[PDB]
Amino acid sequence: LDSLTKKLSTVMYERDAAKLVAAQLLMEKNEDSKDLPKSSQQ
Amino acid sequence: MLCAISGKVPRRPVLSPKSRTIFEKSLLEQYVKDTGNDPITNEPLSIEEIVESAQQASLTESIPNLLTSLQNEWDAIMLENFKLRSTLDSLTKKLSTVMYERDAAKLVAAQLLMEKNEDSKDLPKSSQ
Amino acid sequence: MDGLSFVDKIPDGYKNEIDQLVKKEFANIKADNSVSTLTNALYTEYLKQRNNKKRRTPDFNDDDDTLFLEEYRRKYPRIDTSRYIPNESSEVSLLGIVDSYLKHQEIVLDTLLPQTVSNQWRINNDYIRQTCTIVEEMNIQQRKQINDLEIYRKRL
Amino acid sequence: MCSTLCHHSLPALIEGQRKYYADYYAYRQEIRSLEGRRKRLQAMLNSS
Repeated sequence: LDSLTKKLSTVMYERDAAKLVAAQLLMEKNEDSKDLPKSSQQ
Repeated sequence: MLCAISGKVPRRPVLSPKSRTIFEKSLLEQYVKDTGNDPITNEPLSIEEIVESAQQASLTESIPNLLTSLQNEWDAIMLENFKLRSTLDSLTKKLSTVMYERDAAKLVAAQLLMEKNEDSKDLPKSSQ
Repeated sequence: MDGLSFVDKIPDGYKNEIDQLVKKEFANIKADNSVSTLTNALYTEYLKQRNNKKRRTPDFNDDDDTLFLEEYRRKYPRIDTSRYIPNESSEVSLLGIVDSYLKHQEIVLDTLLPQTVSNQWRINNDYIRQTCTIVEEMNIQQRKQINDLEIYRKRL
Repeated sequence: MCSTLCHHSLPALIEGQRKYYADYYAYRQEIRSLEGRRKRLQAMLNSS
């Protein structure tokens, strides 16, 4: 019971931790688009 | 002050010399005969390896010991372990939802790691 | 793997956003004897086995059956009255002696609550410094990144 | 939570080097474009 709860806890923590990687990554990827688009335009 | 098997408050506690942990004699003596090793550390341990007062105030209304008290004890044992079996089943199901969602996130990161650096690379190339 | 918790001061919308992207990638992937049998059946059915509801009621001028039931009530009442005598002899001394044991048992738990509290805050304390170390280094990197970005333009 | 923060420490501490080392190499490439673009400007004075 408790030995599985350790796996549950470590996962959920690391999941939402890994989830924040995406939030960061997505906004930087987005920044690269408008930058290049507005530059390639002119 | 407690036993490290049942969750008791032992009447004859005995400590093992391989892993310092106090168990109630009956429960540790049973484990060694089942499989001769220490339950916690999984180290070699025998009955001879082991090394050997509590007051409960019997209630004022102490018939009930045969009928009411004994009934409650086997109710409380029954409905707890059943509910504990229910808890173990959900932890394994909620495990599967954890690992799947984790691996789902891994694929996003891997997909976005190719995306970002190539978008950055394109800005470096744009200058030329 | 890397996502700075202490340094990234990350809205609820971003959790809701990232949850949807994680959700879309989940759309894609999709030892005892007879004792155990009766115990599991008792818990599942939600019914405890009935005990002897007999000693309490009984009835006078019964028969040979109530002659037994009567004689049961006597011996247990004498055992009862003897079982109340040895309790009252000690009285409250036996009770308060066990009350003291319970206070020794309680304080031990709350000592472990502190030991865990300290080491848990101690681990987080080490993480904090790491977060602030790198967060600066990332800040340094981005500043240099933006410098090139405009530098390369102004050359061309 | 102790075992959480214990684990969080060990997986995070490794991720940082990888985070930095990526940006470090990302920076190295950016420096090269900076390092060359100057030279073309420098060669404007040679023609004069």
